[PDB]
Amino acid sequence: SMPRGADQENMLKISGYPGMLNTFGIAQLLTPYRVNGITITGAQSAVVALENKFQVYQAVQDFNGKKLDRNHKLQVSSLVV
Amino acid sequence: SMPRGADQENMLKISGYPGMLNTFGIAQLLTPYRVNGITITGAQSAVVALENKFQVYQAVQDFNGKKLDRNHKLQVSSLVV
Ligand SMILES: [Cl-]
Ligand SMILES: [Cl-]
Repeated sequence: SMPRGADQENMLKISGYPGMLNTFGIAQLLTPYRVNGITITGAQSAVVALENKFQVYQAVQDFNGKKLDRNHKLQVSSLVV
Repeated sequence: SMPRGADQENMLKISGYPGMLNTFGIAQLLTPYRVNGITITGAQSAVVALENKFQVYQAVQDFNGKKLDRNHKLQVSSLVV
């Protein structure tokens, strides 16, 4: 799942993807960002460890509000805020 | 990690990617195929569990020989011959 000794500044919160995705599929959703761990927190929500805070900020810009289909829209935010 | 009850007929062998990829990055290589598990077998090799034999066959067609950069090209095959 998640590396035990991670820093919260590298973490991304992501929700709204289709519940069918497993943890590998969540990493696939975020290609090409390096993903170091994923914790599933809900039916359609997870926390994802990226490389550093610059990756987190760019991932937020790239994916937040993105429409996946008619019934799914991504909510993406930095864990540390 | 790799589920214990997985069948080798649903599995592919993948090698030649940059050794700096982790298990999540190997799944990202294979987007959008559903990945159910991954076992690292070497510095630049792994075994990946897909959904069924059709996915294994199409993943081989799609990814075998793919050039990632000047020094890296993928070798992809069915685990069982
Ligand atoms: Cl996907
Ligand atoms: Cl949720």
